[PDB]
Amino acid sequence: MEGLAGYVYKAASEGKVLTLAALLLNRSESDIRYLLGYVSQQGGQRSTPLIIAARNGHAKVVRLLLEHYRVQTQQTGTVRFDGYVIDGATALWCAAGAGHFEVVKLLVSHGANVNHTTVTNSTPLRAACFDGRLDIVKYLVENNANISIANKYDNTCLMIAAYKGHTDVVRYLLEQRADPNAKAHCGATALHFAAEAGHIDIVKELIKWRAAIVVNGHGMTPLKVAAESCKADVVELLLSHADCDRRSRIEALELLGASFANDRENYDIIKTYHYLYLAMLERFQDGDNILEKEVLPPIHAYGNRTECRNPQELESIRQDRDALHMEGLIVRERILGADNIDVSHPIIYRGAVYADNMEFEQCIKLWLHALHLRQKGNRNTHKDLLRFAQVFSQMIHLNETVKAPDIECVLRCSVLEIEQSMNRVKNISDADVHNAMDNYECNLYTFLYLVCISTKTQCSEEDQCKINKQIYNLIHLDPRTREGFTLLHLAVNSNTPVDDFHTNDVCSFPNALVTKLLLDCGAEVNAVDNEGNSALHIIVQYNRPISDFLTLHSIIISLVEAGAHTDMTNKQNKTPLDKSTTGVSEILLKTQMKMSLKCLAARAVRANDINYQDQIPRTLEEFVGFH
Amino acid sequence: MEGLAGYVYKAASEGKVLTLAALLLNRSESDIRYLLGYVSQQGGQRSTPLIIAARNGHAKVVRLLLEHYRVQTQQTGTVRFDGYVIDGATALWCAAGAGHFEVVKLLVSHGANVNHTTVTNSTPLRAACFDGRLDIVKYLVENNANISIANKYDNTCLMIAAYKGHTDVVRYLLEQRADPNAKAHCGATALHFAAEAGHIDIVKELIKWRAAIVVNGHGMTPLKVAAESCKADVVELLLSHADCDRRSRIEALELLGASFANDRENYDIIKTYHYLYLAMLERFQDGDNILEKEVLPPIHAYGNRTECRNPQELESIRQDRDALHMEGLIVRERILGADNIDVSHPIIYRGAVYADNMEFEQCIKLWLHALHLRQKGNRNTHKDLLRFAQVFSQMIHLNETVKAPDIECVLRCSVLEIEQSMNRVKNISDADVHNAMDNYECNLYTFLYLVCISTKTQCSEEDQCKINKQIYNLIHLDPRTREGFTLLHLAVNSNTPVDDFHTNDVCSFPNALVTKLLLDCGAEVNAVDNEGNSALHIIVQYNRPISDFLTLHSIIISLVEAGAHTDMTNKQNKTPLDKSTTGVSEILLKTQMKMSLKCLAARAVRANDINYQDQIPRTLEEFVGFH
Amino acid sequence: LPDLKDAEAVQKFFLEEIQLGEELLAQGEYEKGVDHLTNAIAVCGQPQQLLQVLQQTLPPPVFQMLLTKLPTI
Amino acid sequence: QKFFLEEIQLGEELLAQGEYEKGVDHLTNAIAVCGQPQQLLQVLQQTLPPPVFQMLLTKLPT
Repeated sequence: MEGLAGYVYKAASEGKVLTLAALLLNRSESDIRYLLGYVSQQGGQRSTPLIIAARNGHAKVVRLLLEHYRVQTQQTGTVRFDGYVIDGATALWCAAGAGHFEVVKLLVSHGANVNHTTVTNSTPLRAACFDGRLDIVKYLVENNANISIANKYDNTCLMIAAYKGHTDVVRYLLEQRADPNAKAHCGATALHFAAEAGHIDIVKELIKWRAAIVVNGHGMTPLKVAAESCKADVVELLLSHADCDRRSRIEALELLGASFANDRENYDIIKTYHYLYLAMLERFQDGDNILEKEVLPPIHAYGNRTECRNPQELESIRQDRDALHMEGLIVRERILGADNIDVSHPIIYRGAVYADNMEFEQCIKLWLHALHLRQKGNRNTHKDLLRFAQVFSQMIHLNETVKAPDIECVLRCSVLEIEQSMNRVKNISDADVHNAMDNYECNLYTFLYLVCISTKTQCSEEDQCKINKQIYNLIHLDPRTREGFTLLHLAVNSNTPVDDFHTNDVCSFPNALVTKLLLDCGAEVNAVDNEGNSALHIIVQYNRPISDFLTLHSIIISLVEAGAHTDMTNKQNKTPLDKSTTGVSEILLKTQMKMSLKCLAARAVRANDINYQDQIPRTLEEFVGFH
Repeated sequence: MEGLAGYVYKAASEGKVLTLAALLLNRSESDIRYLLGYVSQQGGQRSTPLIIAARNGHAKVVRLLLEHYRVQTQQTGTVRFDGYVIDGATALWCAAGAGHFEVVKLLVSHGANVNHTTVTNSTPLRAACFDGRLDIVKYLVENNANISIANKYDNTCLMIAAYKGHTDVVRYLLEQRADPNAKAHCGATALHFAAEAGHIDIVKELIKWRAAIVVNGHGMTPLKVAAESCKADVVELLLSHADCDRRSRIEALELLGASFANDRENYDIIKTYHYLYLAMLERFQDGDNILEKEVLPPIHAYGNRTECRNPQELESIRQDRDALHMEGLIVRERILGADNIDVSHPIIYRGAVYADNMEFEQCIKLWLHALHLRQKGNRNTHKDLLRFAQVFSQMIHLNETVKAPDIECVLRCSVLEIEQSMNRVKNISDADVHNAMDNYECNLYTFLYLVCISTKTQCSEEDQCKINKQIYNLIHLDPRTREGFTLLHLAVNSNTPVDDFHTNDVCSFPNALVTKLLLDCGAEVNAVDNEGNSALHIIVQYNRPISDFLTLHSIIISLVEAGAHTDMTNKQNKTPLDKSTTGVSEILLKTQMKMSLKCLAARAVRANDINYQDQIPRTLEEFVGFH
Repeated sequence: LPDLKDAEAVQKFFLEEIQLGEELLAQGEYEKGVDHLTNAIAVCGQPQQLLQVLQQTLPPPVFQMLLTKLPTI
Repeated sequence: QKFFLEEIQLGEELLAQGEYEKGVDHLTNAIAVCGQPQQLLQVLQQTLPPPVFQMLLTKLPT
């Protein structure tokens, strides 16, 4: 009875309690259990009638389901607050997530479970803290709620509450003798999450109740994270607690000025100069025994400006905007370190400004330094790689040369990150295998864009040879797409996507020179995809033939002169000539076809079935399977 | 034992009289009567327990106390009434204020004075008329009283009966030969106040006893007062008197149409056009010897339109609702005069209406004219000045430029209003000395907000000099707050209140721009409050130094450059270098603290206990007095 | 009025009348809702459990006016 | 002390609660504590109606 069950579920979900009771006239208890087990993939997700009765917020519906009738609260559910489709989501968890005080009160009062565990092992208390209702948390905790249970990331409910601005929830939950020293395996000490969105009152509350400042696993103090997040007031409060430790507050002010220098959210450059002036004055306040900033090498991306040793230098660079940006980045590198994630994000933004003022020479170096840091940290760099493809495309479009070392280095890092992406694809079983595959697709597209850029420049000799070496290494990797294509297939294709930015100016696949470098670099020319097509079979499925006549000539003559059997005869029993779909393509293939005796013989014996299992050589069996 | 009297009242407020009997059981009769003479300062009243128990109306307390020990009921107390406090009050007056026939009828039977005057000289018959209980008024006239009892403003009991709608009180009062034309201090008459409320049965009751219309302190008729507010039904009833000529009925009914155009209670545009048309129809039905309204210039604030010259003009603008609001105000201003109290209030209401519709240009024009008309009348304009600060803050928060000539006009009003408030403070002895001080404080806060608005908004060369000229005039007057802060002290102290409306979003204190603008305008930086704190003293102590350090640095740089002495100690001999909340303020002051041998000499004078008295010139005495 | 249909209106018209009654009492025009409730009660033919169940899914003034509007003895 | 006061306060309170006879008996113990019968009896007549007081008047000497 799928229709009756759908009616019952619709009545429960839409709050139609009267029609639900109408559906409850003398029904069989077996069908009632069938209604209870009607998970029935509504909305593409796991849910029972009681789960949606807690979801929508109709107390009368919940009353009719289990105050008077029988239904269990423990079912496989789905929350999807932030994509969190979590199995085992009970009625209490969803109800506390939705903030229904009456429904939660009834559910606890009749005697349902109040400490339910899900796949992410998150109690309804943590969902209530995520929503931030004082009454729900009050009623749960006084009705025997355990606060010690945390997420699969060991994310304590106090940490989740402090991540938002629920100061009442935070203060009550610490009034329930919860310790703020609950260190997650991520590294959070329940106050970093407070110092994320500038929740100043929550930070004050933790400071009052023995905050016990603890460095995370990233090596950053809460004060350092507060400075990095560009929130000044929490920097004040963290600076005014427990251990002052003058070095710590000095580097905190340095970090705060540096973060204000090159962040998109706060760009008060005068405030950057003033905070750095405070840091310098504190460095030079006591007179004797003044601690001095250590010497760092002048990294060429930030220029040869070796920090700011003396306040005279800071006064000199007071009105120097780009020098201030470089000083901010250098202070970020020195204080925040060159290992964590938070050092990467500002750098690109500064280069982004240089990307908009057409001052490409600093932008390329700065962005390349950001990429090198990302690759050293083994982070996800596909977005930055696509950014470099875009900026090279814009550089070539605006009649500007692209330096060979820059494209060589970005090709090296692209190859290395493609290696890492392949490792993630073949190593991550099911948690993020699809995300890794999409990363692989995007990286392949970006690498081909960069190869197009490399071809379309006034390249040197030996650095272009290094480019060819790197591309040959990536071809020797033999990357494959989700559609089983090779890089040759994408290079000769027109269905390969092109990024919506300035890449459309030069990324005009199929491009002649990209294919030229691809096959002259050495590649598997007969890499038939899992769909059965070849590179020639890709190019005969091309609907814009005349507009690229010279490039199409080049790719056909190149494929014919290097492998690319012109009689591939794919698994769909279609010779590449018969898929030409254009008189030009079939004419060129026929003129480029060659007299092959035991290939017309192969065509003769293909449709006319002749046994080949060990009667012909097994290499000829591979030739037949190729046919 | 005044605490016993308070507990007697507390047991009297709940009506428990045997508890009061037990307390009086073991006590001297003369001693307990002294004890129940008056309660202590409880609830803003040190009144007699018998008075306040009768005010609460618990009659059983009154019976048991009076029958047992016949204490004098004239033992007055500091009784609160109608929010305010009116001492000199007797028990039956407070009983008649709340309304309790059985309390008074026994208290008069016990023995009292039927005409005991309060501090406002309010006899018990006045309170009986205020409540409106006819039985109480029947009992006071049973024992006889006076009807010409003078109030603080010489008010008649008919006037209070005209405030409410106790027609039985009105008819019984005039049945006892009471003149309804008993003029009050402000020309008020029972016809005027009946027209203020709108009881048509009362007005016809007055003329049934031959009441005659008369002018008021503003010189207007009761018909005009009915037209001053929006109570239409009273107008036709007084037009039914037929004593007044047709010229009076034109302006009266036009003002009725004018009043209905712009008022909070009534916004009936439909009847507004009717009344103007009926006024026009009677104006133009004369034919020969036709009369017409006079000419008035189109004040730019009142749009740019005249009132009416042709019937077709207002027949055409009947659909133009916004024009009719303007047409309503123009005829109201023209006839009521510029000196009326209520000629200004609808203009503020119409400006308030345009504020909700984000038509700030028309809102400023109307409010400024309402501000100017109120200023000519020498009224207390601290409220509408705050409204200008409120509406200017909303413009800045919504990213809209403020016409700086309007800033000049409101500042010129704000400057001149301070001069009027200063004279009022030195003139008022005890009548509203606290209210004038509160007006003085709120106006000084209002002036600062407008200055902050001027800094935030764009100002041209002519605008900036005009704004600075007004600040120049005020700072030469040297306003002095209740605690003794100057204008510079007020703009630095973060404890300076900001209005709870949108002024919190724009003008926040301390403000660097306000502090800089004040100093170079010509403010005195060496100002010292009554407590002794200098301008430098207030800024150095500061709660959130890291949070808005740009404001703190700019103020300190601006203040010291003005010429404040960095050693100018307060009455507690605490330096500006001292009283530092955070070491940031110590560093910022010290890095600008230029050292002089004179101030170190001055420091050595007080530190060494040198006898500076009667041994050094007076000019250097004050220099030592700084330290 | 179906007037004792065999099986179709016993289940379909009863559901329609009861749901019209529900939205009528939800919108505040609950007298027509109570009329629909009575019609659906008569149509279904087994109003025993509903006699309690529909008793506990409405405010008490609705119960009072319903028992006045229920002369089904 | 206050126990004599409480029977007086709760005795008249119970009259407001409807227990007039019980309120009389509750307050009766307070009257036996008091040593001034001539002054106290006349005071009780004004608080509550004398027909009710006459019933309370019988409880003291009995």
